[PDB]
Amino acid sequence: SGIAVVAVMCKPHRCPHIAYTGNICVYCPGGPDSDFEYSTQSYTGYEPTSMRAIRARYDPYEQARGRVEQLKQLGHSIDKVEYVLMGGTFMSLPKEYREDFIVKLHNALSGFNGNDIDEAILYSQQSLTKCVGITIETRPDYCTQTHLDDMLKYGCTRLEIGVQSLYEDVARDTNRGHTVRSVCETFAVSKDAGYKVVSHMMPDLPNVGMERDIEQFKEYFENPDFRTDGLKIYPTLVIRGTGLYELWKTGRYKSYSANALVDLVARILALVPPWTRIYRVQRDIPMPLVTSGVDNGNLRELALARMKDLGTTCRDVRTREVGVQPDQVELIRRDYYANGGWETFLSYEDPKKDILIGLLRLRKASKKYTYRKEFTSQRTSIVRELHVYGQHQGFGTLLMEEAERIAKEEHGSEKISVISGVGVRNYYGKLGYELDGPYMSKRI
Amino acid sequence: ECITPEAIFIGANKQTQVSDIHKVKKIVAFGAGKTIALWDPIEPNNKGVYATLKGHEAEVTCVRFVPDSDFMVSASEDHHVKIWKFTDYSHLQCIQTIQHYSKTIVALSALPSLISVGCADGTISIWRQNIQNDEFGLAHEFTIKKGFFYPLCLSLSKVEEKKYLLAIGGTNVNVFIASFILSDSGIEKCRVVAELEGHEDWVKSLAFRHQETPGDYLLCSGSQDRYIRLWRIRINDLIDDSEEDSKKLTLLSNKQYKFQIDDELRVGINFEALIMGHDDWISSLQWHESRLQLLAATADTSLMVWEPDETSGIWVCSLRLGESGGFWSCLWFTHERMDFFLTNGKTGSWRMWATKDNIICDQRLGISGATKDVTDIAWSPSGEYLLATSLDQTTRLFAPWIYDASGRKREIATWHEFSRPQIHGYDMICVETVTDTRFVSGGDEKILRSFDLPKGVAGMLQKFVGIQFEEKSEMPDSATVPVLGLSNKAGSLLECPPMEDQLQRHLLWPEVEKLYGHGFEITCLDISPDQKLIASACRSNNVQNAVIRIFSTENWLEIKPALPFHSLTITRLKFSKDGKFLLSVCRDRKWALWERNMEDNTFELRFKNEKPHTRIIWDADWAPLEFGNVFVTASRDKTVKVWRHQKEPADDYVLEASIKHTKAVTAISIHDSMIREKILISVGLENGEIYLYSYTLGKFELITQLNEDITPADKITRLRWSHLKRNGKLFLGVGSSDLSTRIYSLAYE
Ligand SMILES: C[C@H]1O[C@@H](n2cnc3c(N)ncnc32)[C@H](O)[C@@H]1O
Ligand code: SF4
Repeated sequence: SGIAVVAVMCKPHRCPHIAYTGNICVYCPGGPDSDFEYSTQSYTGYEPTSMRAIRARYDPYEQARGRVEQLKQLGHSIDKVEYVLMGGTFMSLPKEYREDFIVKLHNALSGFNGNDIDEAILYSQQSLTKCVGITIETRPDYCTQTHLDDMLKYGCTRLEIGVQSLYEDVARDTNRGHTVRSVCETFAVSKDAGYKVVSHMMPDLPNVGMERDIEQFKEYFENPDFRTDGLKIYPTLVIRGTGLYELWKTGRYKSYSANALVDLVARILALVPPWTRIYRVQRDIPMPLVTSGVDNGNLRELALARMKDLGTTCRDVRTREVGVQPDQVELIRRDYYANGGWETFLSYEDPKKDILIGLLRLRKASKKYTYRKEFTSQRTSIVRELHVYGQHQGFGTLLMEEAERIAKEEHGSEKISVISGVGVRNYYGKLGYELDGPYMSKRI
Repeated sequence: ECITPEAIFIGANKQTQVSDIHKVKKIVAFGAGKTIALWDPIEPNNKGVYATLKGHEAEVTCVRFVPDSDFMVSASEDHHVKIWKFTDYSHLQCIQTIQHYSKTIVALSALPSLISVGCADGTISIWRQNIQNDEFGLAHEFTIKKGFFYPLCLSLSKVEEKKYLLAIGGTNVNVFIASFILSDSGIEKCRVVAELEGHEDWVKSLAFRHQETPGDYLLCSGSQDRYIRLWRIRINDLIDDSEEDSKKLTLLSNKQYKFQIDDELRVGINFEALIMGHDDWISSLQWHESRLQLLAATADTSLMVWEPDETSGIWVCSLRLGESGGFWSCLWFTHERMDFFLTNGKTGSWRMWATKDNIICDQRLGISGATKDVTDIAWSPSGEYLLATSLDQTTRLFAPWIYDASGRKREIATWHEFSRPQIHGYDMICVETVTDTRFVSGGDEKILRSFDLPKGVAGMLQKFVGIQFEEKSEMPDSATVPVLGLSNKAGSLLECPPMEDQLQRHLLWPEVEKLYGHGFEITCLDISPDQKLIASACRSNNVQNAVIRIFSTENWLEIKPALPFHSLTITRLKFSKDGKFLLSVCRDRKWALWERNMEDNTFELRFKNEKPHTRIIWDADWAPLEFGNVFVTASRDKTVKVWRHQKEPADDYVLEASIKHTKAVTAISIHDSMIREKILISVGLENGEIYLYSYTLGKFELITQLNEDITPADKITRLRWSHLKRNGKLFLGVGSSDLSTRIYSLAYE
């Protein structure tokens, strides 16, 4: 089996930082103020997801339903689907459009027909084709206390922030619109609300040279400010109508050769700690559109082969699973400090074959943060995801048995709380948990 | 009185029980936005929708006729349940509104003198009619399972004296059946007695068949696993006794449920049949009045009849028809010898089919409408059609049907939809016609579009409407959809206005030119009387972009200078009745006026003002040259002011008189000619009232207010009179925010 990934795009709109800056990001292609016909921001219209959107005319009930039943004409036999939103700055849209968007995302699985956001998720809880999560990408200045609890009502569990640089000059000179000391503060309120925080990083930006790229990513996992649970490596591509195309035209910006770039990402993956995953090493842009930058579309395996003859194994949690039988497994945990709280990473491992079975995240709720009403009347601890691959069945109930014993004793908590998605709310109701708002919690 | 409702263009909702049908008289009532529309599908004319019903402040969900009475029960998303009753023969009124349940209504069913309401927290209620008045008191409510069971559909029937059976369904894989005995005061012994397993997904629709055989009838249970499982309910002394020592290896799936209601009426429910197919989820279920067929509507735009054929026993698909989206509701009725097949899709349009003896189906003229709000209206410059655009990515063409296929004048002229020129994905804010063959439109987009009328429509506008088109060997044919881009490409013997599938793809108009210049999404536009200059303005909140841009309609380029007056965003532009002047009406509570160079097409700011009104101003319109240089201005401060060019001190305009209304006036218009030295002005305000006035030099006159039964139900967006005058009657084009587009006639000598 597995998890079905259905990607939808919202209405093509303008970012909200075009007003007070004067324009959008230097490297961003596409959008309404471009030459691509009827394309969402940061897209070209020639992508296999972005071609299903234009034929659907961005109708969320008809875009998602055509994608779901397409994947079962191939015969994947889907019953657990995780939505992901992309394109634009979805939380910058008007409030009466965003809530009606998410409602028809749920109606394509349940069959309920209505417009109340507070009632559509209740019908979606007893659905049989169920939603395990919704990924919504946004900007770091749109994760305030007003926006983070709107995502809890929508059913969102994972959110993605474009960081793309850890230097102050790069976020200024590329007209990014925020500061790097501001994104390290909104990571803290997001992880204490219970979200899986994934960030985006971009090598080969302007004015960041070859050597500055490797101390950029060494800092990203040594500093306890960031230490997130995921990355999407997006190397810089020069596109036709972008802002950096004129820098390529007048000879004031040149890119990497495709022997030093694959050497770079063979060193970046060497520093990846075992609690984070690398979703993408490059993005799906058809190479006839791109002028300079990445030549081919096979940078993933060319990076794994380049670290074969360096002796270094990429210990990535996207790489280290069954995809070879364990025959045995141990229980280990890892403890790191991330941006205000004590994160732990429980997993079942084999140190010989280097393969993972299950994993879990858990966080002590800090005191400088955590504005939520349910997490203030007493000292609580937040479990953030459970993710078991595939007897080989009781790995879920073992990770919940251990995360609860470690919360009463070592955290000293009176309540444990889950950020389970709507379709998987019934798996926790059997284990003694009860719903209180967005969370599925229990007094210890 | 003098006014007469001519045309209602309303579009249905996307719920699975928006519609029902009365049995004796044949009236289709379908929920459509906040209103309840009424339509008569059988008549020598077609007439479209004839009446709507007001009262709800959210969208209408459930509509059901109480069988064998004069009532109708309705439901919506404003937490309320309303009861209707016939007043004379084809109109209704509310007599009771339920103020309960604190949540929306998702399911509804009806019997004589008893209804049943299901709401979105797991509560199933029973309401009962008492004696001495038409009032529904509450009888009993219960809950299957508190946090886990949520209803979707309900149905109930009777057995032999007072005992009823109700069939609950929703959100799980089982079907719940309850029972209750009636009494003189209310009901009692209301409990759940059965629990029907067999399905794999949710149960979306279920209905009872009428009791043809006394003591034996059927039960259909459609579901979301694409299956349409059936049941069969028998009675006392016919129980098919079993489980005896000479047992029959009962195959525990057919386990033959059995219970008692009180003591003297006991039933037996077994499994009968099981049908695959349907290719997708099924929406609605219908039985027949006399025979033994069954109608099913699915979510992949299909509609098929199921019939038990002889010499096999099993069910087989006899009649299947239908040509994305889905069919939501469906109805059956026989009129003289044949039966009719009607259903609705995602465009808010009613498809209709006729057949003879279940062999040869053919098309039939259905009605259509919009699904979201209607924004702008533009009549033809000759005035025989109008382009009504909407907020649901569509644009319509509404025109009368006077001459038939032979050529005789029909004794009643009705209004229909002939073309649907554009389907491309934007919200379609504004539109304006330039010629009888070309028009200029624009939505929430930084550019404007320009379309040409094709020959396949020019052939049938000349035939059915009866209007002359010369020089027809030039304009191209019609394409279907923009697939390699977003602009429209280039790409007989009909006897009726077209069906829905021709309106979706075979009737779009080709685009001639796409013109640039603004950079933000368009609010409104207007064109000169001499068809030489088009002007437009876009949405902003800044002084740098509040510029009227004027384009010459020959080369479709910009005219050199800008027009930098306003600050927020301009809400109205109109040229004069000649080409001399040009006013602008903005959101910054002030207006401006611009005069023409007449040889370089340049504009200069002449006559400004800074505090005309208290609140902001919406609409403006000019007066004809027989009356003088006069324009009128409406505004948010519930007043309307008429101003005249007079120059005793200097060259400026000053107000003459005004009225104060109850609500904020949003749309005004002046008829293009005058009637016995008096001009005709019609106004419209923020919650559906339409007043029309007569004015003569500082004195208004309330002619009449339009009746509340035929008015729109939300704010008026535009008002435009027609240029043509036929049979001594005028024509007004009305567009509002209750999803409707209306046309009124007005005879006035
Ligand atoms: C919306 C996502 O797209 C990525 N993104 C934006 N522009 C480019 C480019 N030229 N090359 C690669 N990735 C890009 C951003 O880093 C952001 O994470
Ligand atoms: S990068 Fe993100 S924000 Fe900057 S422009 Fe492209 S999309 Fe908009």
